This record gives sequence, C-alpha cells and structure tokens, in this order.
Amino acid sequence: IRLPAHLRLQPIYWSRDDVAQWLKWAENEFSLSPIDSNTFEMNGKALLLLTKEDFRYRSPHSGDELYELLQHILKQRPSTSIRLPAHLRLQPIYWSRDDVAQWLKWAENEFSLSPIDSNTFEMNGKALLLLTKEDFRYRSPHSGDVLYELLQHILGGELQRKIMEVELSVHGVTHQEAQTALGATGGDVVSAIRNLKVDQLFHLSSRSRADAWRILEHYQWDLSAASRYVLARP
Repeated sequence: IRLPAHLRLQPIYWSRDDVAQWLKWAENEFSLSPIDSNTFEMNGKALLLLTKEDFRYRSPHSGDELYELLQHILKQRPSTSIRLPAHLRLQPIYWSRDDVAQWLKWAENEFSLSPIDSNTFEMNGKALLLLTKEDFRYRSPHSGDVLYELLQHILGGELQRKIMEVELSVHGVTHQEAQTALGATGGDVVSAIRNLKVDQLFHLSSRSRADAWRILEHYQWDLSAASRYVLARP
C-alpha cells in the first residue's frame, strides 16, 4: 500500500480535497469503476464515521474495496474526538429545535459537508433519537449517514464521560471496575462513587460498613479525611 506524498497524513487529518484525491488514486490503483468525486463530499474525520454499509450505498461497485482499503491504511499506523461546542454540550435528549439546527451548522463546517438546510430536522433532540439511519439518509442524501453516526458518537461519549468520573474519583479503581460499578447503580455516577469510597474506607476500618457510610457522609466524602479518622481509631 504505497500512498502518494500528499495522502500520507493520517486519514483523520484529510481534508475534503484529500478525500477526493484518495478516491482518484484508488480507482487507478485497483482498476475500479469510476466514481463521482462528490460521492464522499466530506473530510477525513467524517469518512472514518461511515460504516461499511454506508460505503456500499455511496458506491455500489467499489464501496467494499474502498472501505477495506481505508482499513488497511488505518492498520499501518495509529484518538479522534468530537470537539463539541459549549452550546452543544447538553445531551441530545435535552436538545431543543434550535439546538438541533446549531448542531447541523456546526457539523457542516466540522466535517466539510454539503450545505444542510435547517428544515431537514424540524424537531427537538427527543424526536431525533427515534429517527432511524434510513430516515437520516432520506432527509439528507449527502450527509445523513454522517449525521446519524455523529449522533451515535455523541451519545456514546456521555457514558464514557461517566465512567471516567467514576474511576478518577478514587485511586486504585481500574477502568473496568468503574464501568462495572456504574452499571450496578444504573448509571448513577454519584452513587457509584459513593459505593467505591465506602468499600475502601470499610477495608481500612474494623467497624461496620454502615459505620463507614456515616463517617464519609459526615466528612462530606473526603476519603482522605475519613481515612485519617479511621486510621487513628484503635
């Protein structure tokens, strides 16, 4: 897989124009049927969000190859994140109709997409979570699949945000144990953290777990403070 000097940056940093150069490079390298340059009117960040089914739909003849070729480029050398603006930090479950519209305007420049008419999703965030991927495709044939997968990553980073708040709340907890503790509380970060702090303080005291629950509640969840009292008690 010998890519040209201008396509040797990681695909995540490809511009819209880079994507088009990569398509013309691929069709001549593998004798693929010619594809239209506008079939992937997006930058590298959006390209990496597409599924393999999205590639098949956009290109019925060379989509499969294109996707696998993209994966062979990703295996060559290695974290893309969604830099959400401050007004789009509320979870989509609480998005308004105007929040969805700003989300579309932000997405268009962030992924170098074709213009998305504001009227494409005349709805609040609560209705957006019920739309299927095919509804996204219908409403925006140029970018609907990107927009759907973008929404899924926003919904997934909230859970990972919660896992990190748990593990980094007390030392000694692995990333898996935090996710395990978070699922036991049904997603309650505050309860998962409280359970971890009670367990660590219970391990250091010869007293009951309920006694460890009240000491922490008094010390306002300062495990170090509550550990100092327990350690001094005989």
